[PDB]
Amino acid sequence: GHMGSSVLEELVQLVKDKNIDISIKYDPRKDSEVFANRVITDDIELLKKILAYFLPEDAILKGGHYDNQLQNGIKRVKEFLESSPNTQWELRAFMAVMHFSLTADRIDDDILKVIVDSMNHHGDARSKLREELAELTAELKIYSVIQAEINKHLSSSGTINIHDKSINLMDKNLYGYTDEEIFKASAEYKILEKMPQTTIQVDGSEKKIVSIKDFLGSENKRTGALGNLKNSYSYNLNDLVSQKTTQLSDITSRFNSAIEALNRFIQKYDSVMQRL
Repeated sequence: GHMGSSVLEELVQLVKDKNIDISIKYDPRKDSEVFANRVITDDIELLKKILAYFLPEDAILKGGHYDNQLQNGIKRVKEFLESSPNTQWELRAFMAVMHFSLTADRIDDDILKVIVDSMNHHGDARSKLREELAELTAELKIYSVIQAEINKHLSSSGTINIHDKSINLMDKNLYGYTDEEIFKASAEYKILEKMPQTTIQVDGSEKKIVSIKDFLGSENKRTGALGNLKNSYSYNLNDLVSQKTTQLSDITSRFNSAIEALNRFIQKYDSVMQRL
């Protein structure tokens, strides 16, 4: 990796350039009494102690010949800081950036940014991750229903209709529900209620469904739209669905792992504050 000089001086200059300060603020989920914000970028000795949790004194004060992990880690911490200029950061957010960039515990930019923004806006990042994971998990569940129906026709060399003779993705029974009100409270329903509907006639009455085509072609989901969709497919798309399902499954798996890693980080942060 490259040569560097003092990480302390580098960060001090950056937060000055970008008009950032970093403060410990009261957290109602952790602290017993409310206290005034403690600005740690106003106390260089305290800032050095915080950096020393992650870095050796050598890097903090003098720089040196950094390994690739460290050079890349510092670059990433700087980019996270620069992404939220003119802000009073919470220390927990800055420490999360450090922890999830410099250590063996790694979270990718997409998820780490969600965490950091939550912390900086005085939220509970655990709650934010849970909410995101629930939506992704429900979208994946819907895709698994679609995949199962496709695979049935592929196995039988048959023809799946994804339009007016589609399975109805709004049928609670596809997701294990036996009560409509309970289904309407589900993460699945929250996705499905945003989807286009197709009108079909049953026994001379109109019935609304969410067709496979309605769902797949919709922009209002994490995986985005599939285009050029036909009303039926014969096996005497399935690749695109498999790709989207794999992408979605990856994101869901990473959110899941991020919840475990954030739990551990919060324990570490609490431990470090005790030493401060």
